Amino acid sequence: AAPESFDEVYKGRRIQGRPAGYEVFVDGVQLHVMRNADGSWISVVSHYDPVPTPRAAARAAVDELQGAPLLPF
Amino acid sequence: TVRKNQATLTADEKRRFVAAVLELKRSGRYDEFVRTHNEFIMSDTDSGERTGHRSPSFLPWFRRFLLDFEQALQSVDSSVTLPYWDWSADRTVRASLWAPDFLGGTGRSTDGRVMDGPFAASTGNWPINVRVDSRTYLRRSLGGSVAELPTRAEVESVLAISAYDLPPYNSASEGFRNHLEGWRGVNLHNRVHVWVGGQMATGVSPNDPVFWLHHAYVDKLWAEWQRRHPDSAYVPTGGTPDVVDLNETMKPWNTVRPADLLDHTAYYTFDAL
Ligand SMILES: [Cu+2]
Ligand SMILES: [Cu+2]
Ligand SMILES: [Cu+2]
Repeated sequence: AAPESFDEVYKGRRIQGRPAGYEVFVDGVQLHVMRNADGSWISVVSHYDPVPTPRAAARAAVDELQGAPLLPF
Repeated sequence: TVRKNQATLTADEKRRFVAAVLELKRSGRYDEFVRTHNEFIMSDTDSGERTGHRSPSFLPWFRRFLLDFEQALQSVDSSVTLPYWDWSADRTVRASLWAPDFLGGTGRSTDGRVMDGPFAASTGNWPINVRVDSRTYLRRSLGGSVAELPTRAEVESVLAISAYDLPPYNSASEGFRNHLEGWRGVNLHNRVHVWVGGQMATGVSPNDPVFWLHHAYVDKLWAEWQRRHPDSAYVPTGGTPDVVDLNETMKPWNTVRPADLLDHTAYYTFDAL
């Protein structure tokens, strides 16, 4: 049962998520994200820090990046 | 081969360790360790095949991965062994670990850049190549994203857990392995990654040499657990889908089983256990 899609500008960057099992993008670059058994999420740039939702993981990625471009995977 | 607490290293031991790591970097061998870890990390999932993380084989997998790394170090300087970081004792940014003669300190607050030590970008000796965040310099924010490293008492409670691991053998498990890994409970291994910050909080965490000292201590804790619970053993023991059973071989080596890694003393000892 996948989360809803989202689209916003967060700290000046466009973050998008959508069911695929779910995809997240940071300014059009896809960010690997993963769901844990308990429903929490992580991303490759915050892989040991579960957050409740894919939007939270995208926001955590923008926080991590401090403005830098994301590289594709 | 004796793995020593980093805090007890002599100046010469620190110098040779650093130099060996820097040669693995220069020669291109280091980054392939980074890449291997990132692949497992992106591939291991709670609902499917899982080998290197979030599963019972987290501990034998890292033991073999560290052995691989240690043998590469020794191929450069045969006197070098992997030290371990007891983060339950050396838990401030003033620990000698983070001195400029060893790993260097925390990143500056503007961009997280580490500015001192042998792995600072400014040395020209530590390019971050394997990455997702496009920046190419070592970054850290010690104690930035989480206020404290685990305490001795918290480690002790985890070490007290008698069952090695438990169905469903993933991040949702009760049991020692998952508590040590950190996905449930007061959180040991995962929280240390978050505390260091920078690349250590990401899938390309071996970019930071502290990665190996962290996992060497995680590995020591498994050894201590085994001595506390001699009647307890790796599980599962056969036929489990998606999970590496005791006598099943593990990727990426394919030629070694958890069973071959239970007894660390076949490869090394600790200064103290
Ligand atoms: Cu990891
Ligand atoms: Cu994937
Ligand atoms: Cu780790």
